[PDB]
Amino acid sequence: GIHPKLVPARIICGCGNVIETYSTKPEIYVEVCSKCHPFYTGQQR
Amino acid sequence: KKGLGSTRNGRDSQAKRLGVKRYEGQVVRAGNILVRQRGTRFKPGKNVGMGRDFTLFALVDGVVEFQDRGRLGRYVHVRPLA
Amino acid sequence: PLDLALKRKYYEEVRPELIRRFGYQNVWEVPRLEKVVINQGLGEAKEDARILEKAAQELALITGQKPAVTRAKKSISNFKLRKGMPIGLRVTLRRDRMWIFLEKLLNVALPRIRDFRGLNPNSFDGRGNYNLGLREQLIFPEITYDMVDALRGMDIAVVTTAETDEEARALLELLGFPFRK
Amino acid sequence: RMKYRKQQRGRLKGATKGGDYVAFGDFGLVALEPAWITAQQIEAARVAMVRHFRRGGKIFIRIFPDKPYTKKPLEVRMGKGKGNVEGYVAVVKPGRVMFEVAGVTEEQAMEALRIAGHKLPIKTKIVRRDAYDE
Amino acid sequence: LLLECTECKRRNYATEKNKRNTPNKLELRKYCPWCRKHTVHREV
Amino acid sequence: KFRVRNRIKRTGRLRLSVFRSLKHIYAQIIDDEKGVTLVSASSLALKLKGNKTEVARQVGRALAEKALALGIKQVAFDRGPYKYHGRVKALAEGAREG
RNA sequence: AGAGCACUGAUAGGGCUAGGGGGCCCACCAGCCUACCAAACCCUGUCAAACUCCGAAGGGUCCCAGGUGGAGCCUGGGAG
RNA sequence: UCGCCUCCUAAAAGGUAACGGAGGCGCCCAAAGGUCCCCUCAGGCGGGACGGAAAUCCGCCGGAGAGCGCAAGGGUAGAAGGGGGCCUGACUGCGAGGCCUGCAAGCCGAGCAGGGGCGAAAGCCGGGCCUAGUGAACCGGUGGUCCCGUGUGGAAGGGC
RNA sequence: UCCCCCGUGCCCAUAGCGGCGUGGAACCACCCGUUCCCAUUCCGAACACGGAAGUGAAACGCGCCAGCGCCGAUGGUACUGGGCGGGCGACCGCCUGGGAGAGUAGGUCGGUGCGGGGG
Ligand SMILES: [Mg+2]
Ligand SMILES: [Mg+2]
Ligand SMILES: [Mg+2]
Ligand SMILES: [Mg+2]
Ligand SMILES: [Mg+2]
Ligand SMILES: [Mg+2]
Ligand SMILES: [Mg+2]
Ligand SMILES: [Mg+2]
Ligand SMILES: [Mg+2]
Repeated sequence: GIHPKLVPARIICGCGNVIETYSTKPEIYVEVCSKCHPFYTGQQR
Repeated sequence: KKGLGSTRNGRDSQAKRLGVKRYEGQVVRAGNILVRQRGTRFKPGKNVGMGRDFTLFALVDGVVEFQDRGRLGRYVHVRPLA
Repeated sequence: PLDLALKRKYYEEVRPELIRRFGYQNVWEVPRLEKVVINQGLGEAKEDARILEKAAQELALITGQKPAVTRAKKSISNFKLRKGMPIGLRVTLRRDRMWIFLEKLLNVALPRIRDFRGLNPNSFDGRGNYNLGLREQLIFPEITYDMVDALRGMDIAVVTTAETDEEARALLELLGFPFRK
Repeated sequence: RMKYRKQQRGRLKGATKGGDYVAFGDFGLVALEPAWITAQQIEAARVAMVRHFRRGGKIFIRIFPDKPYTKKPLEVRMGKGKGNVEGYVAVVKPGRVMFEVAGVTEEQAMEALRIAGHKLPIKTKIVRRDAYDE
Repeated sequence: LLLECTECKRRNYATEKNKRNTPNKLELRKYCPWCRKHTVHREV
Repeated sequence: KFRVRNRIKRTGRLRLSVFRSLKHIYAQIIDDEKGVTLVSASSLALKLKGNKTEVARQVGRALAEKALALGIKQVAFDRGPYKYHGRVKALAEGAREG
């Protein structure tokens, strides 16, 4: 290795969820679901 | 009539005898030198060679020749044999 | 490991819709993605010591792999660049490592951008090298706050197998690259 | 200019290559024998042309003083004359097309070049044109 | 800056130079002598 | 790019220029001065199998068999752009061993 | 030597064009014309001891052949 | 100004003078030394958070216009240029043959033995890309040495 | 003996640049994966191993063009040995040998030897 690997799990999208993960820190919540449709997604104004 | 004195432009350096020593078609012995020069203008070929100062010296007894590798430079060789 | 979201969404969708629009003869003509490169326009923290290196222990959180420092040659004295041995943090990432960041680019590291209209539709160099600029960095989800200090922006280039100026612009349009039209 | 300082001389050997042909112009001036034309007869020959016809024509000087003069001031012998006390000169050999102009007939231009031809130490011969273009 | 080196468990010398200010304050390297054959040389 | 082609050309002759491709490995013993090839050992041009490393080790044993009846003994390697590591070692390491 | 502008620098005219000069948009801070000064680049025509993409007549050296000339070589005495 | 280095004057072998025209040296490098391996510039165009004509990046063009410590010239990416590793051959004893040249010098150098470094091996290594960075001889200090050492034995001094 | 492909060597741009078509049977490259040898001042980018899902797009070799680039005569000229003449002057002229430079027509998108594989 020599650096932390790629432990996946869930990145807690704020909306509902996305799995995806790897990166580093597993159980990462993120506030805006960000894709997930929270704004600019299918247009919404 | 009393004027000024001096400049800065009389220095020079003394000669270095820069030349081709033996020429093409000259019998040369062993060790002789063939090219005293600045850099790699003529490059060492068959049975030639150089140390330090780009000095083409015959490794072995023979005849000296020139061939022109256009691109690859100018090459002084040695035809040992006879 | 070898299978991920936009990983699938690449082959399983993006390539085809690219060909019915345009029209490709061979297979190795589709704009697939070859390399993603990251460059830190630093120069600042060059001065002191307590901070300059910490611009690296984090850029392994966005790609799993540690980054790389680089320097210069020319002698510009306009700011303490004597002779030439300064700062230049960069990183490059391929395979899955080039995918997760993408999977984390247009999905979590997006909404929290000041005046987020999308992405630049004018910043095109013809050959598939669209460019942007990342001022803030907390938009990366891992880049929190509880272990940071201040601003450390950077800009990232993108490399394609594309041909035309309009080409990759379309490739972008299906991976998640909104513009302003 | 920028150049660098001063320069040796150069014996005007073969009255030749210092030579041309009436290019962009109607009539022109020629050199019968060589000299070192200076950056002070040129202008003197130039303005002498303009003054013949106010509001008109275009004079095409084709020589330039890119040469240093060198004179010492009353002293003895040491070093090399900084000189330039008259400035710069232009290496002129025969056959060279000194000037050439355009913009009028000949009765209004057989003289403008006849005049300025008197501002030169060397004999001159006005060139009509002769479409011998190479 | 002048310098010369002697060998270990036997004093005998050779020739070279050090530079001091360029942090090089110790100087010991291997070398070939004319008595015995090949060993560690010092300084002083 | 190549250098060591020149590096040997300084010393003696008998270029053993090895070509390695992704599934193929060809090894000659070519002499300059006269500028002519000799033992043209190969495998994808011979008939040997296809396991790469442990296949070069045998073509390496071919030149030995083939050359030692031609008046040959003088090693004079010619690494290409490659790096004396895997197949090039096995190709080699059988040579003098052959 | 000569000649040439492909490197080093120098130069007249024209051209298109980075910058600035006049004049509006009179100011988001950019823009267009221009008998204006100006480099990048091109054509026209050039300058050079310390420029050469080229290049002589001649010059030096080895081989062969003519060449016996107060030629040439070696050793030593003597000088000027 | 006096010694040494680079270009022209130097009239195409060498060399050439002038209180001619222009510039440098009296340093330096334990890595700037050797071996094995990886890589190849300046500049330009166009995109790129800083900065901004010029900061690290990226795509294209880019044959040498960059770099090679310092003046200049020759040379050179088909490396002598930029990184890494292992090393001390900036060894000892010799040294054919030669450039230059009045003497003294200065300079290049294959080949062998003792021993070693690098590399799988071919091979290379007797300092540095080179051309400047230096001082006959006399006198004296320091360390070794089968040496000489005054009637003899030590010693004193000398010698290599 | 010839043609294609591969390794390579010479003559050194009548090989180069750019564009255009072809080539995938074998050839070689792209390409799959980094478990082991090896490795990146991050990274299988490159070096490297294991290999058959895909392809000739890239890169590469082969044929056409002549825009750039290069090669380039004959002719004549500058110049110059050597002998000679004219002007005080800057310079010029004659004869016998040598003979350029650039510019013209023209040529050019290479030629060739060895081995190996496939025709
Ligand atoms: Mg020499
Ligand atoms: Mg030690
Ligand atoms: Mg001893
Ligand atoms: Mg030892
Ligand atoms: Mg001349
Ligand atoms: Mg005879
Ligand atoms: Mg070195
Ligand atoms: Mg350099
Ligand atoms: Mg058939």
